[PDB]
Amino acid sequence: SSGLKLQFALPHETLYSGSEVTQVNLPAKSGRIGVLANHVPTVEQLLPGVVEVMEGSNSKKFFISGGFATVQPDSQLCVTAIEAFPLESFSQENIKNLLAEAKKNVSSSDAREAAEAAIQVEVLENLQSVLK
Amino acid sequence: TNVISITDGQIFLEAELFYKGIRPAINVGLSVSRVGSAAQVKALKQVAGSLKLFLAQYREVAAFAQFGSDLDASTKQTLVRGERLTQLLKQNQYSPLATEEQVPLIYAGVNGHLDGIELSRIGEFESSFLSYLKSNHNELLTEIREKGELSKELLASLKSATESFVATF
Amino acid sequence: RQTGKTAVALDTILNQKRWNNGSDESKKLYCVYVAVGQKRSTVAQLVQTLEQHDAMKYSIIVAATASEAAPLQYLAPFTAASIGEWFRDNGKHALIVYDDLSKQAVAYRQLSLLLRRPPGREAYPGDVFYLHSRLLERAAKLSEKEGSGSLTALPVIETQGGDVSAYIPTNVISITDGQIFLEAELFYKGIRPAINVGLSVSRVGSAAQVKALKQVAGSLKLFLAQYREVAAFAQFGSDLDASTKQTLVRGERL
Amino acid sequence: TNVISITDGQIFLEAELFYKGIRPAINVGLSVSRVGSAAQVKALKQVAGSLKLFLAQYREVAAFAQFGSDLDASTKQTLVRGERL
Amino acid sequence: SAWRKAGISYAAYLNVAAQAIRSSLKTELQTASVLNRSQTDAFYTQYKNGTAASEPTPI
Amino acid sequence: EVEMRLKSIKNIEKITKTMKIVASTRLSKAEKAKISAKKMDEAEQLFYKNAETKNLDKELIVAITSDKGLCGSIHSQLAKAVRRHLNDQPNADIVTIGDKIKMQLLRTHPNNIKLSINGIGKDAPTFQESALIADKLLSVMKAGTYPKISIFYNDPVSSLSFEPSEKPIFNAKTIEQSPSFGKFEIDTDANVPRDLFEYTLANQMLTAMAQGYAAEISARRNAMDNASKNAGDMINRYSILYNRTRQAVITNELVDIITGA
Amino acid sequence: AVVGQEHYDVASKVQETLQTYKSLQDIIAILGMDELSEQDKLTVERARKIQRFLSQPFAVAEVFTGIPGKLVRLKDTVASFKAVLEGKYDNIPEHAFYMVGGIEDVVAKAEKLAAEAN
Amino acid sequence: AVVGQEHYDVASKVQETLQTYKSLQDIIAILGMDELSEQDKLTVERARKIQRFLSQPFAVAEVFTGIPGKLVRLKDTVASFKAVLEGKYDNIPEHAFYMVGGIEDVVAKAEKLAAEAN
Amino acid sequence: AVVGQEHYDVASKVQETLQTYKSLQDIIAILGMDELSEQDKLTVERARKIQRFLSQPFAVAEVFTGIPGKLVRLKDTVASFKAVLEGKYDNIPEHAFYMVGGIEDVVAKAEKLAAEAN
Ligand SMILES: Nc1ncnc2c1ncn2[C@@H]1O[C@H](COP(=O)(O)OP(=O)(O)OP(=O)(O)O)[C@@H](O)[C@H]1O
Ligand SMILES: [Mg+2]
Repeated sequence: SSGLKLQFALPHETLYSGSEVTQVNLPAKSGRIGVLANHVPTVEQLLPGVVEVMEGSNSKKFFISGGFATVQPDSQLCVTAIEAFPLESFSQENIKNLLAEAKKNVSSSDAREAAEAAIQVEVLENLQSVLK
Repeated sequence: TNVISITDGQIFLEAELFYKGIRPAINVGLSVSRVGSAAQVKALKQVAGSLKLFLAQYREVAAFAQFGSDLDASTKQTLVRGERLTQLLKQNQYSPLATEEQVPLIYAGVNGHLDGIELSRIGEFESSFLSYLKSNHNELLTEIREKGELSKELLASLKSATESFVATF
Repeated sequence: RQTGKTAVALDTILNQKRWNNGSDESKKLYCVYVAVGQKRSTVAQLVQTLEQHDAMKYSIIVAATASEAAPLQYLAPFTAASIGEWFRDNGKHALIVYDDLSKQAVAYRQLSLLLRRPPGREAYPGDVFYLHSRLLERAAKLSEKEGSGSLTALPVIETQGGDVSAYIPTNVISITDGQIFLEAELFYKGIRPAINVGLSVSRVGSAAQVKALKQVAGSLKLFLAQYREVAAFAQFGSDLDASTKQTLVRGERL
Repeated sequence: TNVISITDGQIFLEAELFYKGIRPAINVGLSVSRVGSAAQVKALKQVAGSLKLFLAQYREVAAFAQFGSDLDASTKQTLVRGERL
Repeated sequence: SAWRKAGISYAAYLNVAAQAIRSSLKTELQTASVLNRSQTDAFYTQYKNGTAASEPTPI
Repeated sequence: EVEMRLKSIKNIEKITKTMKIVASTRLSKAEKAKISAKKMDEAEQLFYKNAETKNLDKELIVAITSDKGLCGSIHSQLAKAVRRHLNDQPNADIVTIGDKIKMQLLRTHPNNIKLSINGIGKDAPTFQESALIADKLLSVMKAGTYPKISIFYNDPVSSLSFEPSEKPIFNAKTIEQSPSFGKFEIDTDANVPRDLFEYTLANQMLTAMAQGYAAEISARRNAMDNASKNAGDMINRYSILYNRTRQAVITNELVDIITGA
Repeated sequence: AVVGQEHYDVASKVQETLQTYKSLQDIIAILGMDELSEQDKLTVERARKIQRFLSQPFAVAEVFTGIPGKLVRLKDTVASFKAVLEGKYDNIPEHAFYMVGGIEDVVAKAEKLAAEAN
Repeated sequence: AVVGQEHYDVASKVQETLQTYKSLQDIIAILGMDELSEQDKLTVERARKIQRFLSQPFAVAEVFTGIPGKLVRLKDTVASFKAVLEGKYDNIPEHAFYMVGGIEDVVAKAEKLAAEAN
Repeated sequence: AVVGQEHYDVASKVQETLQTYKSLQDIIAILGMDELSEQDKLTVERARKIQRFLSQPFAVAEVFTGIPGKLVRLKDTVASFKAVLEGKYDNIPEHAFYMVGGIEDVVAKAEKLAAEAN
């Protein structure tokens, strides 16, 4: 298709529903891949990272909370997301650090809970990287 | 109660019916005649054999239709028939129709010809069909008012007139 | 019954003391209470309370209790009206509390039936509407040429089972210039003055009202009306947008 | 009203319970006797224990039919007991 | 980290990451929607048709 | 004696009007919440059409109903669907959500039922609850080994009509057997099939529960409107009866007192 | 003793089925049948079928019905009512019990209704 | 001015609670008790407990009740009903308030009910 | 037959428009103006204009506020109401019909509103 269309959606409200995009960053389990036109169909897991939506207007960025980056052979990029990082208002250093310090105490509570706590600390550090 | 018990039947006129727009406002379910059935002109007997039944099921089934869904489509057929029948029976004040220009309307309404025509054009259909019949098929109404009933060939002629006008309508 | 009907009148009598102990006669409001068919001990407690608040000096009590003959109970309102008319025609202002008029109508029923007069609706005499009209129309606001006197009448009619459609209630409500509806369920919910504002009305309206009360009362009555309208949305989450909850809060605090 | 005020109790019978299957059709809610323990065989009394207080049991079983909907196992037990009785 | 064996499933890992973003979201972003997302009052009973009734386990 | 019953019918009419108003508000909220969930559904279901799979993949079946069952034929349609699919395959499980379908599922084979969770649909669809439910379906009931994963829920096709509909979930053991699976450059490091299966289960179950919530609220609104008009008719008839009764009784005392003379 | 034990039981059960409908009328009228229990639904639909089946054409009022009058013997009607009470005929539409005689007439009417009407 | 301010307050509060309970009787009965707010419910259970707490044994009612009569003094009643009003005794089931004397008898009845309930 | 065909027509259209507007008032109060279709919005706005235009200054209310009462003839009334009905006066605001008699007065009030606006 002409360029690439992005179906970036969030359960509270969809962000994009096929908007034309000049380039998409997709931080994944392996690594970020730039898809902008045609490309090949792909299925991939979106690791929490900055899914920056580069466009002719501006290269606005979004840190994802997780999702799947999948591609269809008709130049379709279905990116399902949960919580985004609107511009830079999402940035809040103090409460992020407070959660990281207060809950790393329970990072060794109980197998599943401990692992989820460690993962949440890791994604908080990802946000800290996005905090800049 | 006592004046009904002394009479030979009653014709009930309902106020909310009058308010809606049904002008005769006659409650078919309540209104009844005890001995007029034997006296009714046989032509109306033939054409209007099942109008009472039709209005009946249109009554109870409509009382069942409290929602705008698919129902059963046989119930929907009954509603789409009963609406045309009810709108057919309206008249105006000081405009008494005679039997010869009455019977064909009942025949059209009982043969299902009315189903295609929209509700807003039902009275339009009445007037136009009357003009059409008195224009070309004058012999039909002349015979139904002279002889007093409908023969099988007369029924066929009336049917043919109905489909002839319905296609043009 | 047991709604607080006499309490409103008594509070009025006490409130009049602020000016009854002054000097300006145009502000003094003399009070006369009418006891029709009431228990004598009730009258005793009543008068005791009047002296306790030092309202006895400007108050007159005519007492036709249940023990006296029915004709006396029939005449007590008229003699009280004449007593008030004395003040009214002498240029002063007087307040008259007819209290129980249903018992007076019952007494007239007894009189008429015992005199073989033709009965009527629930055996009431004919000229009871005429009777109450004569009694109530005597209260008036005299013009300046006659002395600018005044008589304000506060009849108290008790209704059985809330039936305001009963014959005597229908007669008296037609006579009077506005009504004060008192309900028992309102009394039970905690609203101690049980005046049902949605039903109570005043024909004179705000014309005979303090100007500040006039300024502050239109918003009050509008808010009460809105609160009654939105009262149904209270027994649940009751969000139904900010408007409904704001009206609920305002009306309930009012 | 006069006869209910003149007698030493009453035995209410209504057609609704009669058509419900109850052949005696005794409305135990209203059917009351001004004499209880007195004028009663002792075998149908405190020795049987509950024959002092089935009146309360049949009042409560009617008192939780649908408005007093079954909450826990006690309610289900009382329901079964009452309907069996 | 490890969310399959050490954790429970990808669903739990993703939910914890979403709760991370929501709870660590800035003050002006906090609204009724994020409160509803944080709000959870489910009770897992796991009807004992044969056995193993969870008895309203909290979410 | 008629007056108290007339007052009760007045109160019923007021209750029905208030309930239909709050049902309209809840319908608006549910629709604006469900649009995004429907977007999530389609964005992956139309992609799953590319890799059709649609194969045979003892069975785990989920049912979606609301906790509140005041009205509507929602639970009746869910019950007929579950009974039909249960008699078709008696070995399938009867996993449910909510409570109303649970109480409805006592007199029809109450042993294949495994999971029971209530208190779900009363305020909003939400996402955390769906994620927790999917996670403990995977961890405890090992949903990946069950061939067909059918989810019972009502489609809000119209603003007033609804019917049950089905959305199957391909197992991780068979999403890798898709005929179009080759065109995706998968990596064995990220174990994409099972993660895809779990994410798929979560998304479709969330969308199904949101749609069921919306349909149930719409049906409740319609039922409250119907009860409103029925109460109005009852009010009219009993007002007529009360007026006749009061006139008749007052005639009675007047004629009695006339005969007294 | 007089009419027979079977007839007494049949009449009693018919009375119960019809009286449950009247008892639940108030709930049905305002809320609807969907707010009832499964047993209540079964009883109310059986009651509707019964009370529609009590109707019978008359040989005098055929002009007001259009159906020739019919007569049913006691042994036939008690058996038909007991058969309906047992639940042998619950898939039959309720309309099939209107202006009929024995249960065989109900079966025939249901056959016609499913044939051309539906 | 006679019974004391506290007694008047307790009486007014219990009366308004019974008022609120009987005002909601329609909602509870025909619609259902599950569609109420938390405060509405809590008031409902409190008022039910109070109304069955108003029942007292009568010395001349042994022929009917079979329970020995109880005479509860004024301040005892006032304190017990104040405690019930505040909410100190909300955990006790309603049946322990039925046919009893003071709140001490209510506590004894609740404990004994737990006893034979095992 | 009495008031004339045109008078009956305009009166019937006015009353049915008011009835439809009243029926839509509920959902207007709930959401507002968006939920209505283009013809629904047109009918609602036209009926609001008609409701405002029903008002007429009173010659006995001259001393009351300020407004010159007008003896609007019935022919002028029917002409004005049918002119508003036809739908050529939608751009005139609703308040230009309030406290206004003949339709030329509506036009004049709209002109003075425009003059005091810009
Ligand atoms: N403002 C008030 N504050 C407190 N109690 C009040 C108030 N008004 C009325 N009551 C009480 O309400 C009850 C009935 O009121 P009250 O006897 O004063 O008037 P009433 O309705 O005219 O009486 P009745 O019908 O018995 O003649 C009494 O117990 C009284 O104490
Ligand atoms: Mg008093």
